[PDB]
Amino acid sequence: NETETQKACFKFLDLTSRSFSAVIKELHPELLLPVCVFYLVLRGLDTIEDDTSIPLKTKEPMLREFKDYLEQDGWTFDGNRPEEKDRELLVQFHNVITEFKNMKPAYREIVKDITDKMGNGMADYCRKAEFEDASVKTIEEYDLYCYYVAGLVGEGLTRLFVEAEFGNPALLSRPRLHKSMGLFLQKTNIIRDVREDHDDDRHFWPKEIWSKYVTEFEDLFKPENRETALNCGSEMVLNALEHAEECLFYLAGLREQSVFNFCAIPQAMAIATLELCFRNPDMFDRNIKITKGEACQLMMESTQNLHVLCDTFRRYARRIHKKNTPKDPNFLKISIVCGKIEKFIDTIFP
Repeated sequence: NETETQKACFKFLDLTSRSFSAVIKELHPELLLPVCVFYLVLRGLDTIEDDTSIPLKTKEPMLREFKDYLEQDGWTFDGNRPEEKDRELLVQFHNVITEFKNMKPAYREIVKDITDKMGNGMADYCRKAEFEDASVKTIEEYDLYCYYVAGLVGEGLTRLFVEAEFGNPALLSRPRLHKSMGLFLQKTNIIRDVREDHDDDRHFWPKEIWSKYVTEFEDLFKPENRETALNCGSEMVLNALEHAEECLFYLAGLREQSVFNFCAIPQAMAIATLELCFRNPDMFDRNIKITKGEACQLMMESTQNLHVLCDTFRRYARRIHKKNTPKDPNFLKISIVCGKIEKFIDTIFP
């Protein structure tokens, strides 16, 4: 029998996550509510962090202390600007508190730890931004931002999977795997969203990459520089593709079907989106997405076994490989990373 607290949590998942609501709801019942809680806690954290109407003096303690708020029955927060999209999740956060405290203790420790590590990373960032530039300047900084977001989400999910025995324990002693899983998704989003992020004064592309192609970041969007813009996105795609093999190692450690589906679907969507963005000038003019018929095929190819998913990965590695052109200054490196992926899949599954 579903409680009203449970119904509220599932409702807010649907209102706050177009994509993940569907996969999360298919999860095995051992992790359905825990991952749902995990999602809403991080979503609540993000609703606070994104709201520029909350002054730093109020916001920074909320982010650092949020892990402790999960223990406070009936916790609520009405300080978001009235137009913040997800504000009502925090207004009604007491449903999340209830379901958090209903979780097995092992799950509560995982969620609270990640809330703690992420809240504090977010706080350190919001602080820097208020006083310094906080512009991503190096590839190292790029990877760190992604770790404090997607990497910690992957850490938490992995710890939940292993605790419930839905994933091989070795997934915890090789943390680059869940990091690559997370960074593959976030970097693909960062690549594809570059224009709309730029039109909201958000910039995540590291200068160590784009300054080799343009003088100022905004130059990427002028039609005069479309060719050098494509070369820039090409190196960004190259950088994301370097995670792809490790994403496959990770998927090979998953031992329960609904967990496999939950992890495989976004990864397949990511490589397909990277192949669409590669050498595609539209990426700089608008927000592009793979076609409906492609997305449908991918859902079927991601909800079976590792062999089928790897074949899908090999298919998109080959397409990128074929688009790759010698005029691109990243030509050799793109084809080498695609070859590594294809040859690795051929070795696992001739």
